[PDB]
Amino acid sequence: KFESKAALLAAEELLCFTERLEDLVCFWEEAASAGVGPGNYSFSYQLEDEPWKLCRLHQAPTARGAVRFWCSLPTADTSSFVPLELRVTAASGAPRYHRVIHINEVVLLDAPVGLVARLADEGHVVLRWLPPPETPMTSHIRYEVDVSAGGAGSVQRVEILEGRTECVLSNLRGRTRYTFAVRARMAEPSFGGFWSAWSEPVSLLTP
Amino acid sequence: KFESKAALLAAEELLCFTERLEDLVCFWEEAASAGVGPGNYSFSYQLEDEPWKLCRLHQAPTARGAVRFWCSLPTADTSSFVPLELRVTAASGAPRYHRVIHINEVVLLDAPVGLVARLADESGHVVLRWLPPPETPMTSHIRYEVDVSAGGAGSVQRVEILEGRTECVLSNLRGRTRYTFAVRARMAEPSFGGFWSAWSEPVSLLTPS
Repeated sequence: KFESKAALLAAEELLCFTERLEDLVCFWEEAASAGVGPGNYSFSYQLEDEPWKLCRLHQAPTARGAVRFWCSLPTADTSSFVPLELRVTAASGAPRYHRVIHINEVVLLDAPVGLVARLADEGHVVLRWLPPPETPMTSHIRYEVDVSAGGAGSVQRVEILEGRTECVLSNLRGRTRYTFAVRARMAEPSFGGFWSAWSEPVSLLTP
Repeated sequence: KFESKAALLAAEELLCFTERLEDLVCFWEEAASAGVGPGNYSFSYQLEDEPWKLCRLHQAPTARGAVRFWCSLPTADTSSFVPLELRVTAASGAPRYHRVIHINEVVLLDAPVGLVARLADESGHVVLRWLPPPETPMTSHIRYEVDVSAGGAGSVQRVEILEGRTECVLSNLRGRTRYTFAVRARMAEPSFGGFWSAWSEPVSLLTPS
């Protein structure tokens, strides 16, 4: 599920992100070690003048061989944008991670969905998609469309601003294979974040 | 309704507000002056790399003699929290208002809806249920306030509901008395400045002996 987001967000440190501004997921990665599991680490955090609390850690494998420990904050401590102080120490108390987080600065939406490309110009292609499901202020979401084709293929990018979930592509090379994908993120109004992953592609052949 | 919220803010400068964090209305109020209409003012604004542009002013009567001029920015210039520089000038070119704001600094939500009140216990206990204002993003960040009033000195008590939860429990209500309930919403202040919505439509209930 979020195995892809963390993989992408892996851009070692303790990394956090919110999917729909009413949640927060933090995780870190390290070499797998015999006998070491989520019971060997304490993940604590605190809201403005509220006693530190611990988060139920989780461990999961990775496509790369290191392990990932994550914590999904209870929905009650992620319903406002108050700063979150996070502190990860070994079950023995040995310090490892310490930082602060503003849920509004680490956005990472799900990829767009319902991508479809109608070839409606005996040349021009029409692309239509949907915003990441269950995501507020869709008008703030900006998109990036990928246009690739395959001899030595090529790829090109198309900016979609102000929240439009559709576009038209022209100057596409005739009789060729084209694969399209869409990814989004907040325009950075007041939302810090990163690009979502590419949507599920959709290829078409031009006449 | 735009009048509803308008009053609330007037509670005299250039006042703007956003219902859903993707819109924006600004307005000011001044004394009625013969010969003075919306054509006597210029409402300019600039954002991003956008060249300055004007907004269609409108004029309408308030409930107190003074007149209200308002601009409703296009959806296109209201799809980001980036800074916006507003500026109201008289047609003569004489400055009236100047300010820089963020759409997220002036949230004035619609009022909650569906208030249903019903008794539970027998020693004077009623529970209040309602839902957040329609088409409103980030409901989890919405706080509430319940106004509980009885009509002979009368009474009024406020219940500050938690964060996002839309339930309520009122206890210790007087005997056979008519109680009226109303809820008002405010975006918690995660990072959204603002003001309280208007009282939702009231709900009344009669208390047993």
